[PDB]
Amino acid sequence: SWIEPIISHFCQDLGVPTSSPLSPLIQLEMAQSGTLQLEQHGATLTLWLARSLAWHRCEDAMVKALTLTAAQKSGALPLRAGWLGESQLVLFVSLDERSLTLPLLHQAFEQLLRLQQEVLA
Amino acid sequence: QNLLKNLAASLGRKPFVADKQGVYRLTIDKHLVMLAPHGSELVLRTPIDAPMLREGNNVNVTLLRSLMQQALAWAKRYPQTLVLDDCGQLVLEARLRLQELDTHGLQEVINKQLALLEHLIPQLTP
Amino acid sequence: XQFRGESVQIVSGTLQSIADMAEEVTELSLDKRKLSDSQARVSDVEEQVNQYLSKVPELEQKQNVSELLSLLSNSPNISLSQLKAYLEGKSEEPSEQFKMLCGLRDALKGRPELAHLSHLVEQALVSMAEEQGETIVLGARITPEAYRESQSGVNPLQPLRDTYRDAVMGYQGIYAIWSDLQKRFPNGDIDSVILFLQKALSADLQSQQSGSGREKLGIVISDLQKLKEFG
Repeated sequence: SWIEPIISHFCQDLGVPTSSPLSPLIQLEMAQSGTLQLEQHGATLTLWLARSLAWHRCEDAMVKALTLTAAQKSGALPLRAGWLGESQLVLFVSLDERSLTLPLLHQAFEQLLRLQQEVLA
Repeated sequence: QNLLKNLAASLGRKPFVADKQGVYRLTIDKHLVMLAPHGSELVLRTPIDAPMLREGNNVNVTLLRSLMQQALAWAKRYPQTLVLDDCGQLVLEARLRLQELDTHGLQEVINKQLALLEHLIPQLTP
Repeated sequence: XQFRGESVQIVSGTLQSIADMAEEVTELSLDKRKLSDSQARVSDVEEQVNQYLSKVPELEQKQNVSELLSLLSNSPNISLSQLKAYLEGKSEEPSEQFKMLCGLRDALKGRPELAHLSHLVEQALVSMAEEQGETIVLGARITPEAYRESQSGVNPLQPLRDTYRDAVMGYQGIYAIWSDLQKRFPNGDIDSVILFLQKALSADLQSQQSGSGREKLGIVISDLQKLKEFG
């Protein structure tokens, strides 16, 4: 993978060393925010950010996540929302490999966390 | 719009007409596909009627969870986003970057839009 | 690792995608599909409706503002189906429902805080023009003539309009139309209904350049001449 340097550098910017070569799927565990995966699939890099919610937090999160990802309410990136099983809110964004840059990857990550934060406020 | 001119011509049709805000509206096998340029994106939108979405004020969580689970399941292969609009009604959207979009690509995303609608609509109706 | 004070660290090994775990437990192309430019269709239907309804200044202003009323409050979450139901509540005639919609849209043009309602009304206009456009245009087309007839005798407006539209859209032959006339105008003046139809359909015929269209209207027109001899 030619995009390894960008992913490696991103991880190093978070203070996470990685050994080369990197897997096509990198998983970063965040103490509160959940599980971040950086997945290379086809000519795409998708960031998936999954977080398990307590039952009494799930309904409002679903509605807000759908509401706040509408194009009219969105920013520069195509952040999307989904769900896994009983209780995991999943927020995600796909990036075209051919125009990926480190600043783009950083803002994809930051804008996913920001969204999650507004969704759970 | 060059792309919509190209698509109309490729289908053998007269050019499509936009409203005053530049939004196009096509009904394709009974499904409305709105195409709305904003800055550097073109956004496709199809509002969905989903009577079972809420009984009175009560949102059907089981259904919402199921639809969001599907949204994740299609994410790798379809660019569409399931969202709620300003009326709190479901809408299937796709945000396309004009920097990268050609007529082929527009047609493909339209094909994908209709494909997902045909999958979803039966779940939200009789 | 850290981000904004939150600890972060890698987990390695054989992993499976969050998305693939979703897909685990959960293309016909455009040239083969029916397609319509709904912006053109809605504009065409409105043009046609307005042209006819201008011939019979019999407003819907009351319905409009009463409908306006039901939207500032009405629902927290307004759906198309709800809007359709309210239109149908005010009038059973599709052409009137469409006119009311046009009136609502114009009533919302000025009111940028209700742009969400404007958006819904545009959806409904589209749906009606696409799914009921012929029914709408025929209802408006016959409205002036149906109103003149109904204001001059015992044949009411809606049955006249429905009888004309049925004859154009789905004629079932001479014995069926006679039965329909008896069902719809049991205490009416059926000779007068027949003449109303002969006139409207013969007018229609004068503009039909089709071959097939001229022939279809011909059949109904020929049948009506015979039915007039039932009295």
